[PDB]
Amino acid sequence: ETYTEDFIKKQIEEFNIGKRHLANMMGEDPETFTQEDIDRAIAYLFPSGLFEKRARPVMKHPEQIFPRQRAIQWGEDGRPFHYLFYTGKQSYYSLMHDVYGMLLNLEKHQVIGSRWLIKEELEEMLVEKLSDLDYMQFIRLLEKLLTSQCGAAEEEFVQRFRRSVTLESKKQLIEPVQYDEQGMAFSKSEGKRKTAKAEAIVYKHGSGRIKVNGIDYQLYFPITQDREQLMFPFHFVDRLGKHDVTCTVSGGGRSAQAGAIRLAMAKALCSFVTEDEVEWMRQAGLLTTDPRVRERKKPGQEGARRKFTWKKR
Amino acid sequence: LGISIKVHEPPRKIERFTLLQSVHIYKKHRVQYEMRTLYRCLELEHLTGSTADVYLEYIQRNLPEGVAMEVTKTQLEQLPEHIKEPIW
Amino acid sequence: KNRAARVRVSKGDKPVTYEEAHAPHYIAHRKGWLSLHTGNLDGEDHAAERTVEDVFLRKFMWGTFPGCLADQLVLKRRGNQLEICAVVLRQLSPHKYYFLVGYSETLLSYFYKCPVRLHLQTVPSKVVYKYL
Amino acid sequence: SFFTKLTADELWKGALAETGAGAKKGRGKRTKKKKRKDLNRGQIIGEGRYGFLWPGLNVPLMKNGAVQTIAQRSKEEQEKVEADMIQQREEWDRKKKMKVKRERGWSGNSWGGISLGPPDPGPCGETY
Amino acid sequence: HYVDWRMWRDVKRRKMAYEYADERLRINSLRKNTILPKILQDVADEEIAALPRDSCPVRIRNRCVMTSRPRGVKRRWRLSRIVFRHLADHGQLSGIQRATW
Amino acid sequence: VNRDTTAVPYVFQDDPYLMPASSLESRSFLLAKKSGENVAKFIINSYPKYFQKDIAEPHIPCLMPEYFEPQIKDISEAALKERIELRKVKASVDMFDQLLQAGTTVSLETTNSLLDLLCYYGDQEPSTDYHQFGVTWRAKNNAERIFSLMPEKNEHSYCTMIRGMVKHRAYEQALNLYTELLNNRLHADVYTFNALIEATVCAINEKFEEKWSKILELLRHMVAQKVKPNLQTFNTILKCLRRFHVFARSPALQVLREMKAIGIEPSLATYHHIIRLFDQPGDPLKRSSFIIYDIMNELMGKRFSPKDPDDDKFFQSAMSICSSLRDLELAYQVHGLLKTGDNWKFIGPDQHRNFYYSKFFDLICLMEQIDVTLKWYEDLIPSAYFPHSQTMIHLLQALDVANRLEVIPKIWKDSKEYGHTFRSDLREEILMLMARDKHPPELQVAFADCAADIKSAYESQPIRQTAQDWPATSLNCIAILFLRAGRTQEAWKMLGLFRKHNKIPRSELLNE
Amino acid sequence: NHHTYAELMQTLRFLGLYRDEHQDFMDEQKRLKKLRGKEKPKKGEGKRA
Amino acid sequence: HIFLEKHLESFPKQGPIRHFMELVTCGLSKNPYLSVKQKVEHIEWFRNYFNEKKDILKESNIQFN
Amino acid sequence: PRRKALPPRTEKMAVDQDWPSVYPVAAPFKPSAVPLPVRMGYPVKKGVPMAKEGNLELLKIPNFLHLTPVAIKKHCEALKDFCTEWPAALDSDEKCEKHFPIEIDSTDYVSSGPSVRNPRARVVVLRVKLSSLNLDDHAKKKLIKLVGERYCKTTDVLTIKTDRCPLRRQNYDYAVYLLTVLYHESWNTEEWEKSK
RNA sequence: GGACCUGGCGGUGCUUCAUAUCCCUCUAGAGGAGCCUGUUCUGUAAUCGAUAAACCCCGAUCAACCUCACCACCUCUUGCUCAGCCUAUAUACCGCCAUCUUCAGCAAACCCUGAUGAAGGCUACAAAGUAAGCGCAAGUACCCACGUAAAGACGUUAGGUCAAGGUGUAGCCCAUGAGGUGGCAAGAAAUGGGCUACAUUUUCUACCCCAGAAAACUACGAUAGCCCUUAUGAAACUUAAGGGUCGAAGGUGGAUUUAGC
Ligand SMILES: [K+]
Ligand SMILES: [K+]
Ligand SMILES: [K+]
Ligand SMILES: [K+]
Ligand SMILES: [K+]
Ligand SMILES: [K+]
Ligand SMILES: [K+]
Ligand SMILES: [Mg+2]
Ligand SMILES: [Mg+2]
Ligand SMILES: [Mg+2]
Ligand SMILES: [Mg+2]
Ligand SMILES: [Mg+2]
Ligand SMILES: [Mg+2]
Ligand SMILES: [Mg+2]
Ligand SMILES: [Mg+2]
Ligand SMILES: [Mg+2]
Ligand SMILES: [Mg+2]
Ligand SMILES: [Mg+2]
Ligand SMILES: [Mg+2]
Ligand SMILES: [Mg+2]
Ligand SMILES: [Mg+2]
Ligand SMILES: [Mg+2]
Ligand SMILES: [Mg+2]
Ligand SMILES: [Mg+2]
Ligand SMILES: [Mg+2]
Ligand SMILES: [Mg+2]
Ligand SMILES: [Mg+2]
Ligand SMILES: [Mg+2]
Repeated sequence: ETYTEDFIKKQIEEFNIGKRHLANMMGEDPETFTQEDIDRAIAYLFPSGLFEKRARPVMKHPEQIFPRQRAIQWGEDGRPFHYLFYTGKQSYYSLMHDVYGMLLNLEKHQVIGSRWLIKEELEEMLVEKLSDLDYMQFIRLLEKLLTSQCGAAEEEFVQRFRRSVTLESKKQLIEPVQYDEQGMAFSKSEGKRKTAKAEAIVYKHGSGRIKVNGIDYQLYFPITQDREQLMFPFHFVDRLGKHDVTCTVSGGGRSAQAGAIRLAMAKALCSFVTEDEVEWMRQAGLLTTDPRVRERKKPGQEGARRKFTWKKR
Repeated sequence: LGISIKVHEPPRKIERFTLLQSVHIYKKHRVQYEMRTLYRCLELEHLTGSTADVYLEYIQRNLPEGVAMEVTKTQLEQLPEHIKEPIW
Repeated sequence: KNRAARVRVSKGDKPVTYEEAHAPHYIAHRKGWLSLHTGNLDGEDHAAERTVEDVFLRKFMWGTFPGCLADQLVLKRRGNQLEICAVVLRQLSPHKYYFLVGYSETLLSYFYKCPVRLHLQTVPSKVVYKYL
Repeated sequence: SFFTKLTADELWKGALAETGAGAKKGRGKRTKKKKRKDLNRGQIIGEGRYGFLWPGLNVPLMKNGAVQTIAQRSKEEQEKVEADMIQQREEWDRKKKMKVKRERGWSGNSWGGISLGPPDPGPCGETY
Repeated sequence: HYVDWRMWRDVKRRKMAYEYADERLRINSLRKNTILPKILQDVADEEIAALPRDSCPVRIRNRCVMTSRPRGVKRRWRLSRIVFRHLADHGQLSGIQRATW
Repeated sequence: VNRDTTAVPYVFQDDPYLMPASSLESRSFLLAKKSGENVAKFIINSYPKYFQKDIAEPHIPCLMPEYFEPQIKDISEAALKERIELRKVKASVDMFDQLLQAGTTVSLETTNSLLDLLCYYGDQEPSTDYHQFGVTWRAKNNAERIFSLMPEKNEHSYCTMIRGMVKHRAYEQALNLYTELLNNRLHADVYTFNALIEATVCAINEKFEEKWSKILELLRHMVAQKVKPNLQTFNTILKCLRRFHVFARSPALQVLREMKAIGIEPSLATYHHIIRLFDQPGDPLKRSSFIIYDIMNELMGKRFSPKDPDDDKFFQSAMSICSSLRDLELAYQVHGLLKTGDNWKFIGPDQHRNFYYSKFFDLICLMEQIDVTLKWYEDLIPSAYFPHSQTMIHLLQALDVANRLEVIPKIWKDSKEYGHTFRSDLREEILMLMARDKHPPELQVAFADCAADIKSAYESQPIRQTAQDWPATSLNCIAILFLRAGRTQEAWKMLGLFRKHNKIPRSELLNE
Repeated sequence: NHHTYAELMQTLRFLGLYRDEHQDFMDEQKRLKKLRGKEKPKKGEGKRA
Repeated sequence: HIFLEKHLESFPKQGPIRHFMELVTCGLSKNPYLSVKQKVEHIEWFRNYFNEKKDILKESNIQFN
Repeated sequence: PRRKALPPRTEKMAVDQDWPSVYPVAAPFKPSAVPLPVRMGYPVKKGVPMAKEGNLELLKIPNFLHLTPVAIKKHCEALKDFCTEWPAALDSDEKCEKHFPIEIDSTDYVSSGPSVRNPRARVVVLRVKLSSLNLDDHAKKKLIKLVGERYCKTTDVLTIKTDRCPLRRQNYDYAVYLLTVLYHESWNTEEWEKSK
């Protein structure tokens, strides 16, 4: 399905007329009608619940919709425009030629936030199909260019093939410190373990009292291991007997409830400890939601993993 | 129409069931199906019967295909005259 | 190997529509439902009766517009209204399409005791999604 | 039952048995295969056994500037229609059996010596 | 014009069971208590046993309405698993999809 | 919501292949759809057992089969009444004869109910799904036979005989029967008098003064018998005076003034008959001018209800005079009355709707500014009606007078979309205007793209079965437009067609 | 009501308003079996007599 | 629908036949799927059934009319 | 020559037209009538979502073209004449409870099909607070025992649910009858009550 | 007969690996007892199909009548059907599947190599391959980007199913079709899967984890046997539930073997 320039030009004329129609339908100014408004209006007028968004109704600009097509690479006389046409990879080899030429001129003269573009992004800048070894050879040639004393002209070029990657900080978020009617500072957080959901209120000052659904923690958790879980966050930061806690937990069993409270208390306790202590709690596994939940049973087998006995042959 | 309306989304219901995959034997091979029922609850308050008739007729006629509606109406009534005082 | 509702690969010469090209696991993901009614929602009744009616209308329209249907029917129910939306070809004369619309809407309205409307969308040829 | 009926494509795909373990490795010594016949070929929408004339479907809608009314062909007039359809059908069968004679090569069953015609014209309007 | 003779027998059983439902309900009420005399209940036992055999509702079988398959039927749609899947797998059953989770 | 001007009427399928492209297809597509409905109803009523399962709640009485056969097979009075309700003329007569021979008593009310059926249909069976000029009252008919055999005859028995005779054009017999009714000291009703007024005028051909003296005698008789006239009495007088024209112009206006006084309110039919009576061939300015101006001042801003069968003819008649008078302000008042409330439903059948809009639009193009004319062109066509080829010409003549010829290529595009691709009078008109004078290069190029498409229309006519016919003017214009556009190659090729068809070349073409 | 559906659509086929591809398929197979000699016998005149 | 004791006037006022019919009417008073006409039919059926069984009931010391 | 399809009438639509006149009521998607270059369909490799012409996926959608914000606002301007004004005195729920102590709950079910019947629609629920009723110490105690679990001590609300009659109006009148006989029996004092 | 090509196979080589996976290792089981259930045999006048992996609580998310297709007896003949057939053929097929697959390959159309043979087509500091499409992948569902589902081509086993339904061919048509009544569906024996056990990490009771008792011929241990009651039903020694009585084998199971990251 090749698409000519005349075909795309007609598709853009339709999109601009339809863009004004869509704005007229919704009673909005056609001049200030953006692509975000188009998507909102199309989702209302043509509601689709299909799980894959690519299968849903779309009214995008032709440039966004249609794929990139290389233009004709020769004229009426049949002479190709580019001197590397007969390689079949004129854009790739023209780039290798340009990078190789810069490496030569340097000799005559003489990380965290960025990555190399992937093969599928190079294959779009060039508008050609590339092998994996072609991609490697090009990257090996760019790396060889950074190690050299590349100037400003040789730095704008390398940055074209570098894509900024947004590292996400692992630093734990801190809850706001609130104040009650009596003026006592406290923090509040939540935790989930299996099907248990907990919400804990940790007071800045206290004597070590913990109330779980209004009950003393040792009466609510008669099993000693459930109480060790409540001790774990405070003990790890040397704050046993320094805070009062009132928490509520629902769902799950006794152990899942102790785990949900442990996570809720640890997150809320992060408001009253130093930043270095919060990173130690994170590295100790006290601030991570356990993703381990029951696996579904599959049909045709006894359990989530166990298979029916392989019958004796 | 000047009606006070609040909206919330009750939790969805997914009914799953299993069927044999083959026409004959091969019990351990099944095909599983589900029906997803999603909910939206519009809560209107302090409206007269005449206003409720127009609004419900307007939105019931425009109920999309595949969408069912359960409208629960809470009517305000005064005490029956017999109950106002004990006969005894 | 799974067979259900799968048009199998060939030599690249078999035209399939969008409906035909998607196996059942794509239902509700890439393809929608061909009939929409409330019978299969939680707490709703008469799913069996809606299913029988749908099977009939599909067979009925196949034989009432023989060789004219270019895709599956889309069945819509709103209240007691029944809407039949069909993509048809442009071979039969328009007089015959008006005869069959009047005939089908009337006959189906008396059969199922509900107002039935038939909406025809004409295409020059069967719309091809891909060649398997 | 009306609901147990299938389409012609399903009926021919089954009846023909073109796909199957027998076709896989030519497992059967078979010669004359059943051939699918299109049963809607000579069929006119609106024509039925009873011979009714539906205005706008199988007969003209207007006759002499007035809308025609529902009518039915006479028993005699309908017999002719059926016979004419059988003769039309027999012609379709007869002609298909009739074949043009292949010029033979070195022997009657051999491919050697048979002409295949000129080579196909090349993509750039080249001809042979 | 029913799918088979077995569906036709069930059709008749459902029709006769409908005709005798009230009579059987009334007679059974006399048999399903400890209030009335045994002499009266013993006569009611004979009366309900003398009714036609195909008036008994336990003989009704839920068969597939399109294929008459006596087992593997889903009550909500009255279809066999094979017929149900055919319609479900072609997207012709409103709201029904393959389940993955 | 208002009418969608880009769409054809709602009754048609909203599809470019199924939308009607002409007034002929507009009429025939609806007839084909109605034919399909009749075939469905024929099957539903022929095989009712297939359509008897009622799954609808609440019950829909109008979606059940109809049973047109009598279900009482006993011979008695209560079984005859059934065949009269079903309007079985033959079965009811046979049942009445057998019932009479047996000697059983048949009530009077039922005997009258049998005459109302025979007298209305003329002893003939009403039309069914499947089993003009002249008098249709036969000399010996079941109605007269039953009437004579009748033992006791009341007022209603005579009245249904007098009305039925006039309905079937037995004008002379109905007057003879009206004499017996008076000899028997009986009193007729208003409906009988309405029929007798129709008979007095149509019985014999006489001068107006003779006819106008009899009618006034019937009306005075109607006052002697304490019978009050209804609307149809006055509408029949005006409908019957149409023949006399000029002689009845002042007498007809005396009826209208009487209606207002008595208290009867003139309907749309009352003015249609006055409009047609005054709109005789001739110079309408003398009288017709002030009759239509006074009729509209009265009807201004009035919502109308159906009272007479001829109410759906006023708008067609009123527009016809506005075109004749060439008064566009009056035409807007007529159309304004059609647009007030629900008055649009009185336009009439499809033939009356197309005539009304043809005269209305043809008057706009003539007497209205071209900028407004092109707004009505968009509002009316194809939304309200499909234009006849003579209105496309009237539209081009308006563009010429306005010196707006850049629209000609649009009129040709629309003309094809309305079924006028192969009209000779139209293609000749378009080509002559385009090639009448030279224009700037931008316009001249546009005229050559249209002439080319017209040339294709001449080449691919449905008359291609016959030898192709190219008018002399068409060939000269098409060639001239190519030269003036610079497509000289196309012009030189066409010169062969002057010799092939033996068409004289125009002097201007040779010089260019 | 399988009687209603089957009888209705059979009637519509004889009226020319419904094309039953399945029935046409069966009618063609039955036609070719006559030419092949495999015709249904008359009741009482079966191969066993 | 809910008060059906007016229809038991033909039955005995005490004994097993009264106790049994109070259960029948109790169940009929809780049935929203039956019209009043249909509920009376049930009661009338028992009234006739017990009349035909008078001899059997007399043997058990029960007097139905 | 065969019949040539006309061009779509979207090409005649102005960008400042009254769209509610094009789609006045719910109707299936019509490519020839919707002047939008909307596409739908999971695209093939190096392909695009299918165009609207002959697009079954767009036909399957319950579109809202007849309910544009412009249309809704015009529709509601015409529907204001049908509405009545809520009493200003009833500003809060607590004020409603004072003047109207009884609450009647009913449910209507809108489904698609030929039959509008639904057996769940007959149910009526009557809720009242015993504080609203004129009950003395003896009557309030007896009423709570008679109703049993229908009364909730936390809320002090008596809930009478009636669904034994075929119709809703019958189930409503029965709920009021129950409230009336419960109220009057609560005020009556029998001799066996002395044995409490 | 000579020499080759391709494929298969080798108690075939080298190298590298498997990840609940081949060995060793880890945990709980099966194989021993009773019982439940399937199958095979035997039996019966008394179905059918699956039946190495890939059959064996399999078609059945289900057989007291019905279901039912079986047997015996009796009855009907244009027959619920513009008839019918669970009659043969899954080695004629559609349909829906098993299986490798816990795979990653299949392949149109070209081009080139081999003297223009069957055939073959790669080396990245590259030497003849270019490859649409399909699958994998990617996306989507479920709680994430993880996992689990889903997906999984072309082919393989004439694999399974004519008894889901439909259907080619052949066959039956006073019967190989239709209906009714009643009846079979057992256990010498063997075997697969499961259940409960053999107990002290236990048994009973309270409680739902700070207790008191029990603990070897009145212990642990039957969901079995026998009796009774109840539930469903028109119909129950028969199906289910409960109670009473009874208190057996079993004392942790050989070779071998299943599952799980
Ligand atoms: K080898
Ligand atoms: K073991
Ligand atoms: K075992
Ligand atoms: K197969
Ligand atoms: K089969
Ligand atoms: K077969
Ligand atoms: K023991
Ligand atoms: Mg486990
Ligand atoms: Mg599988
Ligand atoms: Mg042979
Ligand atoms: Mg030879
Ligand atoms: Mg059963
Ligand atoms: Mg293992
Ligand atoms: Mg064992
Ligand atoms: Mg077996
Ligand atoms: Mg076998
Ligand atoms: Mg087998
Ligand atoms: Mg039996
Ligand atoms: Mg049995
Ligand atoms: Mg048999
Ligand atoms: Mg096989
Ligand atoms: Mg994933
Ligand atoms: Mg899987
Ligand atoms: Mg995948
Ligand atoms: Mg085999
Ligand atoms: Mg037999
Ligand atoms: Mg026991
Ligand atoms: Mg019992």
